[PDB]
Amino acid sequence: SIQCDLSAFPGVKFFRIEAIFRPWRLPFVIDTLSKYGIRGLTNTPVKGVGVQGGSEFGPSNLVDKEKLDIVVSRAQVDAVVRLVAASAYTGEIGDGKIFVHPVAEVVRIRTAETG
Amino acid sequence: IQCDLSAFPGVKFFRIEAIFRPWRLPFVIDTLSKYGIRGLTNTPVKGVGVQGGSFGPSNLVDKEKLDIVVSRAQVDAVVRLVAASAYTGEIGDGKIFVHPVAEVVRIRTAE
Amino acid sequence: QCDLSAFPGVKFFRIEAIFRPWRLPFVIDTLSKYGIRGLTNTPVKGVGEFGPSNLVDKEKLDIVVSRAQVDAVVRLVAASAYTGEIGDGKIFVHPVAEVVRIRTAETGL
Ligand SMILES: Nc1ncnc2c1ncn2[C@@H]1O[C@H](COP(=O)(O)OP(=O)(O)OP(=O)(O)O)[C@@H](O)[C@H]1O
Ligand SMILES: Nc1ncnc2c1ncn2[C@@H]1O[C@H](COP(=O)(O)OP(=O)(O)OP(=O)(O)O)[C@@H](O)[C@H]1O
Ligand SMILES: O=C(O)CCC(=O)C(=O)O
Ligand SMILES: O=C(O)CCC(=O)C(=O)O
Ligand SMILES: [Mg+2]
Ligand SMILES: [Mg+2]
Repeated sequence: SIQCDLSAFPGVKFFRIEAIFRPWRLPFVIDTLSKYGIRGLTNTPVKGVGVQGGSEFGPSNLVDKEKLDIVVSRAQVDAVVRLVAASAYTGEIGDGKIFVHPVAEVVRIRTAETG
Repeated sequence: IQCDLSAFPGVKFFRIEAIFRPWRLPFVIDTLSKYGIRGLTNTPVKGVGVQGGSFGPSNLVDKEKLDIVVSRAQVDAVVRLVAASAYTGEIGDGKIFVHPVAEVVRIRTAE
Repeated sequence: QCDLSAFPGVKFFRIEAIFRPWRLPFVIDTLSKYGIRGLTNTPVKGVGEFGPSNLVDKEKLDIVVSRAQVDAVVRLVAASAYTGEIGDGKIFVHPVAEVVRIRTAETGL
C-alpha cells in the first residue's frame, strides 16, 4: 500500500493532492473520488513529459494530460492517493504522477470559515 | 479571517489561491489592483466543493482561479480582500487556499 | 543560491515559471538538452467603475526536481525565459511532500 512521507511537514493539517493522468481516465478517477465521498476538487487540462521525454524533446512532444487538485485532511492523504493511483492505473508508461503538497490554510468564501 | 501560519516557521512567502465564480473575476481583480496588489495569475478551471456540483464530470462547475504570492505579513489582508470581492452569499462562492513558498525570482533581474 | 533552509527534511521542490509564451520552445529546448526528468505546461493569464485592466497570456511550467537540482534548474529557466524588458515573468520554488509514480506505485527517490 502507498504510504506517503509527510514527516517533513509536522503540524500541517491539510495537503493538496495533485494528480496528473490520462485524459480518458478522468471519469473513472472522478467516480472513484465521488464514491469515497470526496468533499471537493479542481480539474485543469495540462500537457507534459515525464522521464521518457514525451511522444531530447520539444513542445510537440508534450502529451495531453488531465490534472486534479484535491485538498484533503492529513489523515486522508494515503487513502486518497491510493484511490487515484488505482483508478488512473493501466500499467503502461505515461499513466501519471501524483504530487502531495502542504497547505497552510483553507478559507470558505461564503462564510469566512477557516481551518 | 485569521490565517494560521504557525506550522511554517521561517517561511517568508505564501501563495494565495482563490477559486471562485467566473462573473466575479473582474470584481476581484479590480479590488486587488486598487489596493496595490500585483502579480495576479489567472487560470480558468472546473470544480466541485462539498455539495458535489451542479457526482460525475458533467457536474463540475466552471470557476476562475487567481494565484497571488505575498509575504507572510500580507497574507491576512490579501485573503480578506479576495474573500470580500468574491463573496455573493450563496453556496458555491469559492474557496481560498494558502500555500507555503520557498523562494521568489524575477526573471528580468535574476542573478 | 536558493535559500531552502526553512524546509529541512524536504526532498523535492517544484519550480514554477510563468513567462512570455514565445519563449516556451527555447525554455523547453534548454531543459531537454540539460536532461530534465519531467515537466508540466499550463497556459495562464497575467493581469497587466473598474480600473483599466488587461489579461496577458503567459506560459507556465511546473518542474519537480530533487533539492540538489533546484539552483541549476532555476538558473536555466531564468536564462532561457529572459528578454530584459519589463514583463518577463517570475519563478517560484515550492516545497513538495511526496511524489508517486502511478504505473509503479513507487514513491520518493
Ligand atoms: N518531474 C516532474 N515535474 C513536473 N511534472 C511532471 C514530472 N514528472 C511527470 N510530470 C507530469 O506528469 C505527467 C505524467 O508523467 P509519467 O506518468 O510519464 O511519469 P514518469 O515518471 O515518466 O513514469 P512512467 O515511467 O510510468 O511513464 C507528465 O506528462 C507531466 O505532465
Ligand atoms: N477540497 C477541495 N480541493 C480542491 N478544490 C476544491 C476543494 N473544495 C472546493 N474546491 C474548489 O473550489 C471551488 C468552490 O468551492 P465551493 O465554494 O463550493 O466550496 P464549499 O466548501 O462547497 O463552500 P459552500 O458551501 O459555500 O459552497 C470548487 O468548485 C473547486 O474548484
Ligand atoms: O505520456 C505518455 O503517454 C508517454 C510519455 C511518457 O511517459 C513520458 O514522457 O514520460
Ligand atoms: O459551485 C456552485 O455554484 C455550487 C456547487 C457547490 O457549491 C459545490 O459543488 O460545492
Ligand atoms: Mg513517463
Ligand atoms: Mg460548494
